[PDB]
Amino acid sequence: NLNETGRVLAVGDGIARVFGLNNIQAEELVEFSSGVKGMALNLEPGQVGIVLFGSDRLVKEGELVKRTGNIVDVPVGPGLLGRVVDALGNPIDGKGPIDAAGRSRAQVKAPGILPRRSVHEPVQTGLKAVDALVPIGRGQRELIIGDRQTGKTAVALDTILNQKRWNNGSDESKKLYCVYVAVGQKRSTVAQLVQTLEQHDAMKYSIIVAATASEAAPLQYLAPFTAASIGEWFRDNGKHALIVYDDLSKQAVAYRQLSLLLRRPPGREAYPGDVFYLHSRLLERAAKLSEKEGSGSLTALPVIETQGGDVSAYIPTNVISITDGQIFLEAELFYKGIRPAINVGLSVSRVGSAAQVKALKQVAGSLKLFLAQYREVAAFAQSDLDASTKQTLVRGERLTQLLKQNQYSPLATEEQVPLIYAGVNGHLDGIELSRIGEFESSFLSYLKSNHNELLTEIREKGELSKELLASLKSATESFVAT
Amino acid sequence: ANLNETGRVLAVGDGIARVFGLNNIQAEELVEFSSGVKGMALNLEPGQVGIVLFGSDRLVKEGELVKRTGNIVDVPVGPGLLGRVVDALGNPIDGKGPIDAAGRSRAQVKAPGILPRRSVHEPVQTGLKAVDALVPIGRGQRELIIGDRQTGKTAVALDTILNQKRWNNGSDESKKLYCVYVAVGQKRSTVAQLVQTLEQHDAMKYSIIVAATASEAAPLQYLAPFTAASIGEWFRDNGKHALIVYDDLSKQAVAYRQLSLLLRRPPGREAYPGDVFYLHSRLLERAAKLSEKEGSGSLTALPVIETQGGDVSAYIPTNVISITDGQIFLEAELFYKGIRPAINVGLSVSRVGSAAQVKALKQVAGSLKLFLAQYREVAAFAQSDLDASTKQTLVRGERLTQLLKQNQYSPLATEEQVPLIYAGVNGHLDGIELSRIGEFESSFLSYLKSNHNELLTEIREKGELSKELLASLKSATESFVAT
Amino acid sequence: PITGKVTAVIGAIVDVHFEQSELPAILNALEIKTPQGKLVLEVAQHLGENTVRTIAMDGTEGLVRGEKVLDTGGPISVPVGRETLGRIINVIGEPIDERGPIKSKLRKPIHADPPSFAEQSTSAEILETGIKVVDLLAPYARGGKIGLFGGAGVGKTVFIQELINNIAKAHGGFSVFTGVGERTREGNDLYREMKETGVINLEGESKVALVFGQMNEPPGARARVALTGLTIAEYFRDEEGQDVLLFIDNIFRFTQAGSEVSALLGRIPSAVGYQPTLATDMGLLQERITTTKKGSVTSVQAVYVPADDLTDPAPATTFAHLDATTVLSRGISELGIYPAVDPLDSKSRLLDAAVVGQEHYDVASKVQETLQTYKSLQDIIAILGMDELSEQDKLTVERARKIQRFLSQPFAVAEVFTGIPGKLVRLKDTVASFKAVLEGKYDNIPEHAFYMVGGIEDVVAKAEKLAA
Ligand SMILES: Nc1ncnc2c1ncn2[C@@H]1O[C@H](COP(=O)(O)OP(=O)(O)NP(=O)(O)O)[C@@H](O)[C@H]1O
Ligand SMILES: Nc1ncnc2c1ncn2[C@@H]1O[C@H](COP(=O)(O)OP(=O)(O)NP(=O)(O)O)[C@@H](O)[C@H]1O
Ligand SMILES: [Mg+2]
Ligand SMILES: [Mg+2]
Repeated sequence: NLNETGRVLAVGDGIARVFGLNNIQAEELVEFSSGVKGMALNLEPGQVGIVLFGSDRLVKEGELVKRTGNIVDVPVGPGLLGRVVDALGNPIDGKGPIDAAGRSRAQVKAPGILPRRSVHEPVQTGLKAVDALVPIGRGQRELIIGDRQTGKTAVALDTILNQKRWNNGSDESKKLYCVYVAVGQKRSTVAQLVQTLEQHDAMKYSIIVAATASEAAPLQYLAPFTAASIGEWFRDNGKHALIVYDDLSKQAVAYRQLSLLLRRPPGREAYPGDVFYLHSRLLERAAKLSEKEGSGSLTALPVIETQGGDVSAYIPTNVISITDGQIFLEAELFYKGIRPAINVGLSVSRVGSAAQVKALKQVAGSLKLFLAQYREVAAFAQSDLDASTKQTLVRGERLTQLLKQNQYSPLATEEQVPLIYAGVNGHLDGIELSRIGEFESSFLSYLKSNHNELLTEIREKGELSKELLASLKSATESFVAT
Repeated sequence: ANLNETGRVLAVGDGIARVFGLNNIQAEELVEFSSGVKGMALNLEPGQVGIVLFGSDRLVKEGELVKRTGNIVDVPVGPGLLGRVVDALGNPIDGKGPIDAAGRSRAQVKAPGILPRRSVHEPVQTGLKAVDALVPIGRGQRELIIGDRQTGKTAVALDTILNQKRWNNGSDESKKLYCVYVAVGQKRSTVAQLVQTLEQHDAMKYSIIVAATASEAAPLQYLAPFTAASIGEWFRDNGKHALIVYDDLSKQAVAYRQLSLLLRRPPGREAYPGDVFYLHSRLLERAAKLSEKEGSGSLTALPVIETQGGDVSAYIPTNVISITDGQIFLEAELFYKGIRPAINVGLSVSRVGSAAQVKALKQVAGSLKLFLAQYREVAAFAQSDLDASTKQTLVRGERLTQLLKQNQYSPLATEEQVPLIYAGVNGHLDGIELSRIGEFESSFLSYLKSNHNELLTEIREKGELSKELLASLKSATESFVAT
Repeated sequence: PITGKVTAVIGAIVDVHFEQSELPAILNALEIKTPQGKLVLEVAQHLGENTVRTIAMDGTEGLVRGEKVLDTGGPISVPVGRETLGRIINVIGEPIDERGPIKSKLRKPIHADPPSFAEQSTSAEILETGIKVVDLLAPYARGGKIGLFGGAGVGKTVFIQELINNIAKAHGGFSVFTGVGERTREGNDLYREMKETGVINLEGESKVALVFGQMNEPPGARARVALTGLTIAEYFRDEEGQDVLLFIDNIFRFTQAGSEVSALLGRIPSAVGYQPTLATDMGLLQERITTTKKGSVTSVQAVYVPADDLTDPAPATTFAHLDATTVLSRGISELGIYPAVDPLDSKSRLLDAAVVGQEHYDVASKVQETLQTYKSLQDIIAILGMDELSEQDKLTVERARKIQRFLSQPFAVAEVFTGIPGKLVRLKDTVASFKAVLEGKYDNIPEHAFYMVGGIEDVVAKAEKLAA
């Protein structure tokens, strides 16, 4: 044929160089005699460079190669919920075929300037530190960043566990469907993540997309894009999705493998000069659509692993400047007891208040301050200290202690506000530093026993009247003395 | 279809045009492309010629005709270039007609050897108290002006040029000093404003501007200092004296690194090519004081180098230090405090300038250099004890520091400099408040002009201070100090 | 029309083959028809053998070897003139706001030579902004470049929008805002806010043109957007003789795009990974922003500093072209001072007796010394009290408190958010008003009378209301 078919010139390191395929499309999927697939990234004058999806032991020089006529795509739709798929949307969970609503390309234009609307609805993570200090809105990109083993995945996972509060209800505009993208991780780790979602009945509204460490580099490079299409089905249909990219560091590294083996020019850290574009194409797909276009949402929590805390390395630089803010984790805090290990001074949400439940905003406003003032005077923590700085130390320590939170234990907003209210207003100052944990427990159950009406008003109205404030004040003062 | 006198473009890209033919071409010959853009034959290979463009790649296409010129890259030279602004190839860019040229010199001219030279012994009077007294410059010397962004580098050079108005309006040719200012990589608006400054001070009539600005292609930036040097060399070769300011070599070296990387020459330190020292060395060696046999002309060079964060240890800065005959280092910290010129006295040096310093200055500036560079070390240790001996040197140093401050565009005559230094060094300013030192100068010069004009004239005409004249300086000072 | 064929696709790099001696000039725009709209390629090199290498302005997924390629005959061109006002435009000049086509009278190429040496203005001169702090302490150069520093939460967009408003009302000049590597979320916010503020009016007349080169566009697009925005701005200067504003947010992002393009073309990178043409790339953009005999383009450019390293190639090269800086600071807004301009950090080359006059300079210099002595004394105030101060010192500190508050100003554009009618203070008034304070002619006036007002007459007016 020479137009729809090709002969293998050479093959090695996951690359196969092919003669012919004259009518092929850039980034088109192809199929080799042996059954393995791959995509045509380089179209050159007399040959085509194809990256393979599988072992090259299967490809030989001289072997026939066929077009498929299809740019890479993936099945999409609600049929995927509770399923575990690979980068092309094949079921890997032993649960049978996927029912797709349709198919979507891996590469899709992000919504433009015009069809969007300011981020204004919360993604309630359930984490006191985050929701109060680094609030995330629907359609925002908030990066989770830090060294190995600092709790980056835990933040994402807690956010996914939390969504039950609304996914179990019938109001679809409040629901958050979750897409978790495992890139470069080991299978058992993913298997364990799945078992964990299952135990907290969170799989049923989650989709796992897995391109693990042993899978070919093109599959790891595709998996974020594929997953975004899966999430875009929700966004495009007046629903709301959250996507976790865990992680974009390892995705960059797969793209760098293909780029170097196709002999494209290297730059800083041997990344190709379109590695920025790779991640910006991916992340601008997270958006909050306008009313005209159904008000649907996609919210991204990309993960980046730093090396020795170095945010200046090439990939962290890229992603940091693309997203809307950073949640920064640190080992030092982790060992201190501070978990989740969020460095508050370095974390931000560019969206800010707009994405916060008003109730939480009414108490979180002054929390940001008391902590700022606490970080300046931190060193003064060792005999001759005046009135004001001794006080800043007393609040600071207790407010810091309130933000400690166990894994897999996300808290409702109405549980969050009384705790921060108590802290910020001084009701904790008298209580000794080691008892703040037991205080939280007892105070919540006391409120559920005796003041459930106030909890209910917080949850339902999302705001705090001057009447609520005074009721809270009374309930807090009442419990402190007991 | 002369493919001996003519070429066809094979490929154009990255500021290189690959051309087929041109078989009779010389290495480093100028060529002309169909569109009018000019290039330089850089490497002659079997089968093709590689040509560096003096313009945009846009201006050249595959299959276009290229013509030989028969000349190595060259420029118009001669006295007629005075009061003219031109580009790197000597093309006039100020709208004033064609250049009146005495002839043409190549861009790359070899520097005079060991024999044709003679030690520097004639002053370049800058008009700056801090420079003339502490880091004097000889005709034929090379003195680096180096420091961070926005520290007053150009101002030192420009004040030096304005000062020459003193002799250049006169009759005596040996005393004259013609100026060549080379703008490499600067904004056009900066250069046009600088020219307007020179016209406003009547200094344009004796100087030549050569401009390769920030939007111009890299080879014209690389080129401008060399052609400017040949324009400088004419005066040198014909028994006259030129001053040449290369503003600045930092930006030249950035331009050369662009060609080198596009030509794929291996990057070394900070990605410069192995030959970036040579770029500056062959250029600066052309500034020289010639012997009596060669006509006694001279070319003095004031190159500018920009540091980053006041770091002089860096590659380009140290290459140039190891070429020139001393440096004037301008310090950001001094500049910020309002000490301007911001000369850091301990880091500045003139390697060969003493022999050329006007004797009157030399006499009243005894040890001043060593002293100031020492005061700063006593100042730093002051911020432990109110020691008697050190408190006096702290009182002198502050006065002397204030005394060396000088406004821009306000260069002083040597006869005006000597009495101020005299009053400082000898302690006559010791009883005067710090805030009135500026007021002292203007009042003291008026006094000397109105009253003891006879002393000022003698200093000017003799350049030395006899015992008699020194004692007459002592009276005039003390009387004024009193009142 | 001239026709080529695609011979190679590698990511955003595309190679096109044309017929004998029919090759398009480097920087010509080529066009491929797509089911969506059109893919534009810009010619980068002539490879030999009748093949050109190009950089794509959009994605190349789907391209096939042999596809028909059209040569438009020139560089990328953009619609220019009054018809661009209130429209959102992309790098290739298409409208991206769904308001139909820009029925412009001309299109102009985005690549053009800077005004000639002989065409340059010979004297620096001030562009009067009507903002007190700026005009007094760090005045903008007409036809110059101003580094705008400060991220979010400092009223940056309101500051930009007041310059747009003030230049139009004071000098009758339009503005062009160019988002280079702008977050799409923030272009949507900026557009929605310009309509709320009045600087864009769909039903009426707008004052600013928006050109956006989104982060998710390929490097070639993000590298050229600045030139697209600039050309619209240039037309107002050359054709209509206006003093124009050009906003570039962020100039660092224009640098990185150029690094990325260069890398993609196979050029060997220079120090710190930047493109070898770093300085000339910067000069080909910056040199076009300048004053001519017809009028002027003045550019306000948001500057990002990598790693906070001012010696990094990108800021160091950018800074060579800056004539002033406006520093917006959280420390100033936390004190309740709007615009949140740091009066000490903000510096201008044109703060000189030669350019602004002796009085202007002397007034400005004294103000700076006052605030500087105030800053240093902050420490002993916080612990010892105001009792430990000399007569000359306690007076200047009292005066500093007033000067500080007098540097604040209500903005006309912010009236929708605040309810406070905005003021545009003239340079002549700003100089006189502060001069009168420095001599001590308003020492008996309470501190709150200097807060959020216009000229000196507004101070006298308010003081009479706050007493009686
Ligand atoms: N809030 C928490 N409280 C207590 N332990 C926690 C918390 N969050 C995380 N951990 C534990 O800390 C360890 C690191 O958590 P994990 O979420 O895996 O971090 P990570 O940065 O993604 N690690 P890796 O991806 O393997 O580099 C795990 O053992 C967690 O179970
Ligand atoms: N002696 C002086 N007194 C007062 N101001 C001065 C003096 N010398 C220079 N300046 C001013 O300081 C600023 C910088 O001077 P300039 O000579 O441009 O330094 P530079 O190091 O060449 N700057 P650049 O080339 O931009 O890095 C200008 O605004 C000058 O007018
Ligand atoms: Mg993990
Ligand atoms: Mg300079």
